[PDB]
Amino acid sequence: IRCIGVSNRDFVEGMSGGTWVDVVLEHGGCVTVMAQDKPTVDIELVTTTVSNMAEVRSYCYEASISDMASDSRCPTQGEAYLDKQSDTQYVCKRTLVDRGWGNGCGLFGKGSLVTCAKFACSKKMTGKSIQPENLEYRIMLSVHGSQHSGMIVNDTGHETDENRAKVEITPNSPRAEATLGGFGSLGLDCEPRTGLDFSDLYYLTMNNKHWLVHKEWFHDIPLPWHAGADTGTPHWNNKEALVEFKDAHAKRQTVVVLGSQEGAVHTALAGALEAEMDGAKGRLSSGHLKCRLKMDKLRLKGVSYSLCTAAFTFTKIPAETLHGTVTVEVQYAGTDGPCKVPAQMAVDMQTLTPVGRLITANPVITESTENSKMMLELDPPFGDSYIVIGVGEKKITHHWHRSGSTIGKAFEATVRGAKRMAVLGDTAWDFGSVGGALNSLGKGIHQIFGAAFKSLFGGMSWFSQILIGTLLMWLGLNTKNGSISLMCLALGGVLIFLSTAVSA
Amino acid sequence: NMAEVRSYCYEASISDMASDSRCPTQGEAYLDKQSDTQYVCKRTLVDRGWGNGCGLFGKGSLVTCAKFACSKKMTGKSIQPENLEYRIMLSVHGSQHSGMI
Amino acid sequence: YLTMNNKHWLVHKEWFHDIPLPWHAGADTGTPHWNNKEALVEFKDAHAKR
Amino acid sequence: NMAEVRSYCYEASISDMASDSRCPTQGEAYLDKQSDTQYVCKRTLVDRGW
Amino acid sequence: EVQLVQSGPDVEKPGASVKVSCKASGYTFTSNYIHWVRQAPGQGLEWMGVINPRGGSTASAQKFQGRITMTRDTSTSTVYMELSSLRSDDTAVYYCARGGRALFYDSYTTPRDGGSWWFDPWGQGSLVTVSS
Amino acid sequence: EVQLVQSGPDVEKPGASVKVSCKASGYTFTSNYIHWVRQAPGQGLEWMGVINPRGGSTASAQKFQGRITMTRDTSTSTVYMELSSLRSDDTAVYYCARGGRALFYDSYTTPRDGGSWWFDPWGQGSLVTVSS
Amino acid sequence: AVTLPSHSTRKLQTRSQTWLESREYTKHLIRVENWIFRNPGFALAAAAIAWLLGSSTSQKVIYLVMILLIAPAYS
Amino acid sequence: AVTLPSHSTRKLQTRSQTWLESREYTKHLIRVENWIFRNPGFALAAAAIAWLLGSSTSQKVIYLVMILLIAPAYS
Amino acid sequence: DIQLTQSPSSLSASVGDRVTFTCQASQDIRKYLNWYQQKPGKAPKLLIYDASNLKTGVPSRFSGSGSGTDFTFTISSLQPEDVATYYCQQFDDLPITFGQGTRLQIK
Amino acid sequence: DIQLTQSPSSLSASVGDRVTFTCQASQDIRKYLNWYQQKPGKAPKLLIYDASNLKTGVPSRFSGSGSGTDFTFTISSLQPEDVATYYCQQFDDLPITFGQGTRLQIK
Ligand SMILES: *[C@@H]1O[C@H](CO)[C@@H](O)[C@H](O)[C@H]1NC(C)=O
Repeated sequence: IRCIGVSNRDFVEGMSGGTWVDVVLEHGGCVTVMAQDKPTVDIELVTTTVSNMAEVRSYCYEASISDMASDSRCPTQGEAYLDKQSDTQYVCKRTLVDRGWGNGCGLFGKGSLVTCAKFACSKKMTGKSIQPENLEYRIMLSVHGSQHSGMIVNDTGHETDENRAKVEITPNSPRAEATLGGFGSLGLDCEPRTGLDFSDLYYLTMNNKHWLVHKEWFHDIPLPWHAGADTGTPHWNNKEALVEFKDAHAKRQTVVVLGSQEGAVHTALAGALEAEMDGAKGRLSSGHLKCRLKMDKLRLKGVSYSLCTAAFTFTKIPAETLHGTVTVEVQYAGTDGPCKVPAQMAVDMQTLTPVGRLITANPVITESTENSKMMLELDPPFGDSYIVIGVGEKKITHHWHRSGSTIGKAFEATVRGAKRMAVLGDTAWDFGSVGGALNSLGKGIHQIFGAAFKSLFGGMSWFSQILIGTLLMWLGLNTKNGSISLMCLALGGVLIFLSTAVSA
Repeated sequence: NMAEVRSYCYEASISDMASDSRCPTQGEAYLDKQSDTQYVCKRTLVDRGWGNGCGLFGKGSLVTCAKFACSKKMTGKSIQPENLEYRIMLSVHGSQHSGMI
Repeated sequence: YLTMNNKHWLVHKEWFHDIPLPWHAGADTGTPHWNNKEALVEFKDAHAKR
Repeated sequence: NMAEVRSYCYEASISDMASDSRCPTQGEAYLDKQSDTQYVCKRTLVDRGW
Repeated sequence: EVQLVQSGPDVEKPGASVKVSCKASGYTFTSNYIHWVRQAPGQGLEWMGVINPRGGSTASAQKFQGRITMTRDTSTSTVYMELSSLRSDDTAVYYCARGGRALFYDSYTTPRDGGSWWFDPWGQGSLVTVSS
Repeated sequence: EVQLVQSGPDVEKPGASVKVSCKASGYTFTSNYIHWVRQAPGQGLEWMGVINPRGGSTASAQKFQGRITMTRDTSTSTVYMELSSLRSDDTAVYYCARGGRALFYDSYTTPRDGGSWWFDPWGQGSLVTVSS
Repeated sequence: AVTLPSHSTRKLQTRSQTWLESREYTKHLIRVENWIFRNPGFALAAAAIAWLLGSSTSQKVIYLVMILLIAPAYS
Repeated sequence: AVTLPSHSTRKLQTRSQTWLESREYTKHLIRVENWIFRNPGFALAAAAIAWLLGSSTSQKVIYLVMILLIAPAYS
Repeated sequence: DIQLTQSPSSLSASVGDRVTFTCQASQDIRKYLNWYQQKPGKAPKLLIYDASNLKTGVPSRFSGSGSGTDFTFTISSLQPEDVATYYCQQFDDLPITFGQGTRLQIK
Repeated sequence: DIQLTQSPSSLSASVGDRVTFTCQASQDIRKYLNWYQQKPGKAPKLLIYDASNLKTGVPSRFSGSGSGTDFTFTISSLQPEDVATYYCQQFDDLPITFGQGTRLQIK
């Protein structure tokens, strides 16, 4: 449920005894945890929301000029004053201009004048700030079993219902026991800080279009500043790059405005992530986090339930996911009550030889009603399959044949783990989460090493990191004393793998 | 005389967008919108899962696109070494106090 | 001779041929069938969708 | 049940042709005909003399 | 309350194009495939085509290939049908209807249907006559 | 004898499309640029556009960009003008005329002109009225 | 008004797709290729330059990359 | 929409002052200096790289220029 | 490909009678069949989805059945509001067709 | 784009008089100017191509002149068939415009 056909999902287990399943919660995929007990659970990060943003310096990219002024002065009488310049609403620059005979100025030679004009502007760039507090995570999770066609479509009553739940997380209130009447308590405690490395992030809204920007880049943009300001005529700062002054070969200086650079800041925005409904409530797309998840109290609701002997029937052609598993929605009337129902698979029967991954443990049916649809899934082994459902003779079976080899499973798992290794960096650790020694060792080694990788190779671009990896390779063959040339090979391969990022 | 060679648009506008989703296996998206060239379209493989229609699932495909209306054309005309024109002025010295264009 | 915002200048036609924006491409009246039509707009899906 | 994936045409017919000549230097041909996609068009540099 | 409404009856020229509107009420406009179905005065019903209010996806039958266009209008929650190159058979009444699990953009009939398959908001029927 | 002929006067709906024909006589149809020029009843003449009978080349003025289409018909030696999205100013009389050295496909006015620049076959004038 | 900072120099190596990567991870290639297609003889220019530095028959191509990769952008 | 062709690569060496030279004959310097001020450790990165090529103590600085001058723009 | 015959062409019966309509298609339409009744100048009447299912609000006076290719609708007891033209139509393969009709008349 | 004034607006004269019309444009139209006269409900009358050239069949009663930007048409002797609205129009740069008119009347 809720995590099928959402590829980039994962399945994580926990070696039973001391529920310690710290998942790397994803705002761009789902994660399903399983346990021999403790009905299998999913978690998917719906949205990310920020409550309060502060109004740091704004920017203007659309300006307008008027009431120009030159204020010529003789080659020797000082240089131009132009009382206009007195005001800051005007932008002015002072230029040495030629002044000859038949030009006034009984002398002649290089004189000077101060060309300038009013700086009126429009289309401000509200570059607000946000901080790791009064931001807000909002997730929804779903246990399997009941709830034919889970399917967020009618989520409204599903958080009121038992199979789905909606959770809000604050850096003030990190804990949340996702309580499911009859199912469990789903203990959760997360790190609402180290998700997106906030406090270096600004919420820019330009043309009612919002996004997040690494505040360093936002500080480095050379447009006019509102600079902190509030109401009152905006005294724009630096006021110069926008307008452009130009004299003739020697004389008569004028000014151009260079119009609006809206699309220019767009093409300069080539790394930000866009963001939506903003109100006093600013929502944004993906951003990960670390969530210690505990199976403290999850009762499976119907381990004693009987296996009512009605004949079961498929409805939809149980296609499989990229993760190899396969979901089926099986309907049946014929019996009543809160039923337990069998679901196994085999290679031969007259054995039924229950084999393979059972994901949707304790599949439960609610009521006496007609052919309830009983959505669930299982995962077959690498060969042909025989998924068996009903009970015995009036059961229903079906071929599968996963067609995914065991070494192939390791392939998909390791390339997935490697992509995690890349994008989550340190956080890719404790993903399969037991508090084991080598786990904290990996966390720490990546901590120091990748932090150095940041501070040294600061924000290496696509092309940059590409050629850096290439020349590191070329050098990894050249140098003697493999000890360091192997380190060249290592960093170069790290760089190239970083260039194998999601971009493909 | 300058001739009107290709112009450029740097200010565009988009509207009436279109996606046209298609199942993992039924071909790939058509989107009769794409039929016109006033619309710009690109075809992308998108995920299509269960509870998403499409009794199958896996990588499906859809063609996102929208109308390309634009403004602020760049008239990049051409000129040739003929029907260009030089214009000079010259002046002999002597008379004409304060010559001074 | 490029005139953009009633602002004119001269450009080495090689550079003018090499600019990757939509082309009117020679054209005259009639709805401008812009060429290459792609670098200007930018497409973006979600992690997998929409 | 079979699904109707892309079809192919191997028997075509042509009509109402169009050329739209243009001087050596006035851009290059527009041909509002090209506007439609029901027409197939290709653009060719041709000699133009006195 | 879930309910569809058509435009008034109309009369057009042979070879012209007629556009009938269909406005929805009582439901989220992006959750129901709009089916158009024709009915000549003495004839039965014959399904014309389908559009999805979301994304403007379209399909029809060969009896109208090249004349039928179907567009969305998400703002007022409406769908607009144009018949082009009108013909003497076009004098009929056309119906628009909401349909099933309109998840993305299609007909999508291998999965389930029914529960007013397309029959809750059959509206009022758009009478069109084609003559001079 | 070199001479042009238009279709009969016509009346259309506002927002419709009107097509006026212009048939030639007395000359090789592929040797004369067809110019279309409008004239409101009380107003003067304003050149609408030009088409070449050969190759169907076209051009017009911005006063009609997006509404005017001009096509050839080499068989009967005719040119067809469509005005789209008709508007209250369209009630006028339109004229078609043969013009100059129609060598390939254009207006081509930097070279010479005249000798009935476009004035031998001005035909009869196509009166069009746009109302209900 | 040089909008200097091409933000790709401050990439976010994060799972969701970034702003305009689609054309970005080809734009510099089309840059250099367009520039050299417009200024061809600069090829053998760079050749005579590099063939006079390094003196390795292996660093020679490296200085070829040097020259052909300063020419496009910083010009 | 990479407005690729920085026209300076097609300068007109003509007596009247060109479009925006005033900031242009400093813009690439401010480019490289800004970029390196933002990515400092890349300095010693380039150093260890170049010191391993050329092997001349004179081409070394040349490859230093190589690296520190591919990094800013094409990134 | 979607040819569906709907028999008979017409019928007329007294009040309180059972009536049955048949529709057989040339194709396999396992359960994707539906039934309406429409007056002249009316939106049709809620009868049947999936050829076996009564819709909410529909009187139990109506029933539908049939599995493979041919399907039977039945009015248990005729009533004055049953005058209409009845239609059966498939849902699959999407050249969606209907029946030409089954017309009623009270005696 | 090629504003062309055609003076006067109207005139009226007796038979056998010379009349002259002027048209000056805001642009340089070196020789690409032409002249017509049209009745209401008529195709116009062969007058002048190239602002200086009589067409075959045109009576020598008419003449046209002018070089740079302003151009003069002249009827040598007025006659009853000269009642019409006279038009001058340029040929260059192709937003082709005409004059609003010069109207005649016999006394
Ligand atoms: C639709 O909502 C109902 C409750 O009204 C719920 O039982 C059902 O599971 C929902 N279906 C989906 C697909 O969300």
